[PDB]
Amino acid sequence: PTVRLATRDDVPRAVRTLAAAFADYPATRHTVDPDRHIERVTELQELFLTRVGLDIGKVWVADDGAAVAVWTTPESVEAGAVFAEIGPRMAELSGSRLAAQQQMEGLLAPHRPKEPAWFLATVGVSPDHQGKGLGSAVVLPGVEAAERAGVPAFLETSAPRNLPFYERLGFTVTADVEVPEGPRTWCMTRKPGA
Ligand SMILES: CC(=O)SCCNC(=O)CCNC(=O)[C@H](O)C(C)(C)COP(=O)(O)OP(=O)(O)OC[C@H]1O[C@@H](n2cnc3c(N)ncnc32)[C@H](O)[C@@H]1OP(=O)(O)O
Repeated sequence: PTVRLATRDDVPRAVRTLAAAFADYPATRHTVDPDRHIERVTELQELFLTRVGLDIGKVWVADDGAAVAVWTTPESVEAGAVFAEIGPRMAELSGSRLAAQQQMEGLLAPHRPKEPAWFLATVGVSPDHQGKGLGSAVVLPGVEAAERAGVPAFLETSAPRNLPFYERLGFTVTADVEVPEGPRTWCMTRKPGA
């Protein structure tokens, strides 16, 4: 279980891991077109991993990409300009589920920290390596970094099996959001010193 920051050479295994990990995720199933679903989800994960994670955020990997963690920090300053580049393509990839994605964003936006914070954008572990402690190991550096910076760490999850996993890392449910014809979503925050 060797954890370190990611390089461009790691992207291929990382994207395979994220695509496989999010294959049956409730939020992805609600917000991404079912037509060529895995292909669409794979491009979204690649687009976020490279253009957001590696370019302006922070990305960690365990066992050369068997697990991945992507964060946006208070240091992620051209998030906005990056969003004008990749934004329209992400809407195309959402396809028929763009209205559902936009509805869900409106429900979660009020519960997001308006103050500077580290956001866990996405985390995935290869299905065959799940339950072996890799997820905890990849997310821990970002959690320690947020605490060192004196800012909260924040995330959103639509899978209730993840609540214990994040609770062990010091996170607490700050919002329990009901999505119409969609998945129940929990917003979680970890203030420095949890
Ligand atoms: C997008 C966001 O910010 S959150 C969405 C994160 N990713 C996903 O939900 C997609 C699929 N899930 C995964 O890739 C992984 O299972 C992770 C990253 C959530 C957890 O990583 P793991 O290596 O499995 O975790 P680790 O071994 O460190 O800890 C195990 C705990 O993870 C939780 N867990 C997460 N996903 C699962 C799952 N599919 N089935 C069972 N338990 C799971 C459980 O609470 C488990 O402990 P438990 O059996 O005692 O309840």
